[PDB]
Amino acid sequence: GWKYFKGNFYYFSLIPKTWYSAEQFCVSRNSHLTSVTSESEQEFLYKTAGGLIYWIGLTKAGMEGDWSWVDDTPFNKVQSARFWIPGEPNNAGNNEHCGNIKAPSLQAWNDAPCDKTFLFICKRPYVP
Ligand SMILES: CO[C@H]1O[C@H](CO)[C@@H](O)[C@H](O)[C@H]1NC(C)=O
Ligand SMILES: [Ca+2]
Repeated sequence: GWKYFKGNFYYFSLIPKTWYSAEQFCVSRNSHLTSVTSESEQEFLYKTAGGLIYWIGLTKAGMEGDWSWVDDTPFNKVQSARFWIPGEPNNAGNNEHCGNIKAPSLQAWNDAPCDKTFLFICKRPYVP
């Protein structure tokens, strides 16, 4: 059921999980919760999500609580500013340390509690 886009395969889950149980599921399938590194990848993802919320690989790291990607893609704060929903990350209830795709827009991301269950998206490299 994996979808192909620019050198990577993507799995849009049918069952919801917490952010970490989701990441574990991806890791069991030789993948990670997806990073997003271009406007065209953001577009591919939110369009495919069809208006439902999906965990992606956004999570906090370091003392300062900077956002990071679980697949170890360096997080580019400047290049990613345009990808959040206006007002996000707002850190609601001071407990929103993971990120999902929420709005069908280039401005798509929301921070939500890691322990909430959502559908999720895995990303796996194609290696010829
Ligand atoms: C009202 O709470 C929700 O909406 C806000 C934005 O208004 C979001 O910032 C907030 O993360 C989200 N909460 C959950 C649980 O997803
Ligand atoms: Ca939020």
